[PDB]
Amino acid sequence: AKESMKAREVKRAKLVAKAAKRAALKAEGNYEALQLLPKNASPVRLHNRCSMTGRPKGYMRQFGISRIQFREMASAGLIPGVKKA
Amino acid sequence: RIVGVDLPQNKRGFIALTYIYGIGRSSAITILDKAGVDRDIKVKDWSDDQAAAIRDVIGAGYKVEGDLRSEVQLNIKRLMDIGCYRGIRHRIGLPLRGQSTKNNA
Amino acid sequence: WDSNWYGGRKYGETLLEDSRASVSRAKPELDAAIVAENIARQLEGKVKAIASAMGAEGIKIQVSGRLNGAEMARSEMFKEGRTPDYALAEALTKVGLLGIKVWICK
Amino acid sequence: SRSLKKGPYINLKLEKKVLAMNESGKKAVIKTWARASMISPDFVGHTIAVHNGNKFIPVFVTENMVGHKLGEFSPTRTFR
Amino acid sequence: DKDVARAWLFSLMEAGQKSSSVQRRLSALKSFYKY
Amino acid sequence: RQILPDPVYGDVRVTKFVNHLMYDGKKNTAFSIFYGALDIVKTKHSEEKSALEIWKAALDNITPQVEVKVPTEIRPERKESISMKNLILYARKRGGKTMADKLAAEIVDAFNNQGAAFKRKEDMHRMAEANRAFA
Amino acid sequence: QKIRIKLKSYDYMLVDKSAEKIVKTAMVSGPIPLPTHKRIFTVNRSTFVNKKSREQFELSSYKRLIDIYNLPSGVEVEIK
Amino acid sequence: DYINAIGRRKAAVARVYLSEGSGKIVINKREIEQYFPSSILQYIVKQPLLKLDVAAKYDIKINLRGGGFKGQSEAARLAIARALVKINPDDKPALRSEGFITRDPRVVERKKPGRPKARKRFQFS
RNA sequence: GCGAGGAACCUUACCCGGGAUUGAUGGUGAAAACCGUAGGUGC
RNA sequence: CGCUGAGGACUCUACCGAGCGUGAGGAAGUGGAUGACGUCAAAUCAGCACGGCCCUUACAUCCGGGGCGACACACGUGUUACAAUGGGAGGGACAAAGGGCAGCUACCGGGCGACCGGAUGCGAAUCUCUAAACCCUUCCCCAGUUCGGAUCGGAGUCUGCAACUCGACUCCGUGAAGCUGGAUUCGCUAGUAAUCGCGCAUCAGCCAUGGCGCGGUG
Ligand SMILES: [K+]
Repeated sequence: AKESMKAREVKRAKLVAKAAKRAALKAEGNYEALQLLPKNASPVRLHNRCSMTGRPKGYMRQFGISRIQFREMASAGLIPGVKKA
Repeated sequence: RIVGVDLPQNKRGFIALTYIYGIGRSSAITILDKAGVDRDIKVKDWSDDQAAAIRDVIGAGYKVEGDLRSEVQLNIKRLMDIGCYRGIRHRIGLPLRGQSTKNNA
Repeated sequence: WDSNWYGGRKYGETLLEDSRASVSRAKPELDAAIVAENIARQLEGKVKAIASAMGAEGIKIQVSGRLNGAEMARSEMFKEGRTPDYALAEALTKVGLLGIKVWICK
Repeated sequence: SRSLKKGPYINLKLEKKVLAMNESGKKAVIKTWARASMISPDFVGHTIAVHNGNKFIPVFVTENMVGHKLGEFSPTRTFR
Repeated sequence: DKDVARAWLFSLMEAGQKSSSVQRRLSALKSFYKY
Repeated sequence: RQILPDPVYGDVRVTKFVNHLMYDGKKNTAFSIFYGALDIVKTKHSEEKSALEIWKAALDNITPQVEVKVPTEIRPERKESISMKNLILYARKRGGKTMADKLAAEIVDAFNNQGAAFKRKEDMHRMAEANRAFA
Repeated sequence: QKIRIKLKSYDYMLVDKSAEKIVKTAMVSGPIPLPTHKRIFTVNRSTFVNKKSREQFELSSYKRLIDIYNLPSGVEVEIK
Repeated sequence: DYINAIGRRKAAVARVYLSEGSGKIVINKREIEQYFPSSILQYIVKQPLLKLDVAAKYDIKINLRGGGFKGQSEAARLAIARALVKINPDDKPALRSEGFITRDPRVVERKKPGRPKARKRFQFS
C-alpha cells in the first residue's frame, strides 16, 4: 500500500515516457549530455509492483500481480486458463 | 641459475618455469612458445642455446623476481599512504574486495 | 472461469481492467452467493437458511468469530443435510469482520 | 572498471566549479555530494568537502589521488 | 531453556520466577531420566 | 534386483564386486579397476591356476562363518556381501600407488592366507568362540 | 492460393469444437494438432513465512492447424 | 524383406530394421564398433542374437534417439529381441527366459517442492 | 539460503540535511524546489 | 528432392491384471493432489481488508547523500576442497525439459578473452539458445605437489545518470588454511542415494553456491 509509493511509481513512469532524447544520446556517445537529464527520467528507477495492492516483491510479469494475489484469483477462478494442478 | 633462481632440474619446462616469482602456467606456456622450446622437455635437458633463448625471452618483458617484489611493495605502500578506503582496509587487516565480514575471515 | 478471453503472455492489463440485488472479450435459496450475501446483510442489520435449502441435498453454513459482539472469536459449523457451490461473504459489524462461508451440494 | 569508450565519469557541475576557482585563482572549500565523481588532474590543489551521510569530510587532492573516486577519501561508517 | 544432553530436555514456565520454576521442572525431568 | 553378467567373464559375482567397488555411479571406472587388478594378479602370481580362481579362493578364505548378534549362523548372501565388503575396505585402507595395485596386493595376500582381511576374520572367529555358553 | 488457419486456446474441448465448426462451415485438410504448450507456476501457500509448503498451478495452450485448398471467447485465430 | 521393431528405455528410442544377411549392424549410418566403442555396450546390444544363436545371420539398421549410451543400448537390445520374436514366434520362451522382451518402465522421478531432490530432504536439525 | 522468486540510485520502510503543505528562455541549486522572462509499512 | 504416410513423434478417443496362495502365459504399482472432527490465545494488522486507540508546524509529503553490505565473536544452512576411483593437454559421442522482440541470433570481420561491429532468420514443432560426467592417447608418481584456489596487486569488458561504500564477467600475477575431521548429529530405502551437466522465475545489471524443474551415469 502506502499510496505515496504508487503516486511515485506513476510519476516516474510519466517522466520516463516524456525517452526519445535519451535514446538519441545513447545511440551517440553523449554521456556528458546524458548526465544532464533528470535522474527520475531514467528507466532503471521503474520498479514493478502488483497492479492492485502495490506489493513490490513476488512479482509475476505474465499476470502483473503478486504471488498472493495470483493465488487468490487462481483459486477463485478469475484468471482464464489457469487451473490447479 | 635462470634469473637467479634454481629450478627443479627434473621437471618439464611448462611447470618448472612457474617456480619463478612472476610466471604462472599461462606465462610459462607463452614464454616457451615464444622462445621456440618444446614445453615437454625437462630442465636438465635444455640446450645452452635453448636456455639462452628462454632467458632472453624472460628479459625484455615479464617483470619477475626482485623487480616485481619491489613494484608490489611500492604499490602497497602508495595505496596505504594515500589514505583511501582500500588503504585503511589493508592497514587494519580486513577484506577490501566487497566481501562481508562477521561470518568469515 | 468468471473471465473468458484469450490473453496469453499479456494477461496483466486485461486482468487489471476486468478487476476494475441478489447478484451471483472478443431460486436464490440454491445459489450460495446470494445466500451468503443475504446472511451478511442481515448480520449487518442485526444461519437457520439451512432449512430453506433443505430440495438441496446438503448445505453447510460456517460463521466466523466476533459473534454477537463478544470479545472472543468463535466459529460454528451449522451442518445439515448429507454434505460429503462455495461462497464467501464478509460483514462489517460494529465490532469488526464476520466471515460467512456457504457450501451447497445439490 | 568503467569502459574506456565512455571516458571517465566526472560531475560536470563540480568540475565547472573547480575550473571557475582555477580561473579566479582564489582558494576556498567546495562542498559536494558527488561521491562517485572521478578525480581529474584539474582537481589537484583544491579542498573538497565530500558528504559521507551526516558530515562533510574535507579532502586535499594530491597527485596520487588522480583516478580515484571522491568517495574513497570520505568513509561513511564509524567503528571503534 | 533446552539442555543439549544428546536427547533434548526442553521446558517452559510462565511466571515472575520462570528462571526457577523451569529449573524445578527440569530437575524433575533429570531425575526421571536418571533411571 | 537383476544383475547383469560380467562382459568379460559372464559372472554375477564379478558384477556384484564391481558394484561394491563403484563410487558415485562410475561403473566403467570400477570395471577398469577390477580388470586391471586381475591383470597385476596374473602377472605377479604367474601358479598352476587362473586369474579369477585366485580371486574366488581369496573371497572364500576371508569369508566368516558365524556372527554374534550370542553367536549365530550367517546367511550365504550376507556372508558373500561381508566378504566382498571386507576385501574392498581393507584394500582401500592399505597403502599403494593405484587402487588396482592395492586390490591386487590384497587379493594375493588373502590367497596366501595372511592380511588385514584375514586378521579381521580371525578376530571375529575369536569373538564368536568367546561366547559359546550363550548360544 | 491455399489458406492457413492457426487456432490457439486454453481449453482443448473449445479448440476441438471451434475447429470442427470451421471445418463444417471444398477441400480442407484435417486439423493437425500442434504440440501443446504447458506452463507450471509454483507459489507459496502461505502469505507469510512458510517456504516448504507450495501450490502448483498449470496453464495450457492448445494449437490446431487447418490447410484449406480450393468464435467462442478464449480462442485466437491467425487466418492467413 | 524387412522386419520392423521398436524398443524403449528411459528417454531412448530405438527403431530397428532387420533383414537377411551376415553381420552388418549399422547405427545412425555408423558401424557398431564406431558408435559403441565399449565391449559392454556391444555385448548389451548383441545379447539376444548370441542367446538365440542367430548371430552371423542378419543385417540390422538401428535408429537411436535420446537418452545416454546405456539407455540407448538397452532400447536397441529390446528392439532386436522384439524383431526376432516377430520373425520367429517359437523363440519367445527362450527370450523370456532372459528377459530381453520385457519393457522396463523405470524413469526419472520428478523433483518435489520443498526438497533438494526427489526423495532427499534438507538437513532438519 | 525464512517474508526476500533479484537492497548501487529506485525498491526503502531507517539516518543526516534541503524544500513544500498542514489536504518558453535565463539565474540559484546536489536534487527537490525557488526567483524572473485525506494520509499513516503508527500500536 | 518430388514425395514420405504412419515405423516412430504430435493430440484425442477407446482400452487393458483376472488372484487360500502358487502358478504358467502375459509389457506387467509408484509419485503427487485431495486432509472428517480436535490442539497450539501457533504465524501474518509489513500481501489484502478490518473494530478500537494514537498522529496534523507532522508518526503525513518530495529530493540528494548515507544505511539495510560495519565486526570482538556464537549458532544455523550451504559451496568448494584436502586428491591416483585424481589433476592437466589433445581428439571422439550421447539428453530432456524450458526460454526468445530489443530478445535469441545463422554467417562474416576485430580481440588471448569477457565482448564489439556489419548482416540473416525467427513472436517461432519452421529461425536460435543445450551438455558434462563417459570413451581413446599422453604427462604428473604420492609431494602441501601439475592437489586447493582463499586473499591481495595490475589491466580490461558490459549494464546502468552513476559500480567508492556496494556489481557481474574476462586476462595476467600472487598464490594462503586445508593430509578426511572428537563428543555428537542429519537424510535416504530404486532409476532412489551418490555424482554430472542443462534450463526457468524475479531481472537494466547482478552478489544465483539460493529457489523451482530437466535429463545422463547409476
Ligand atoms: K529494477
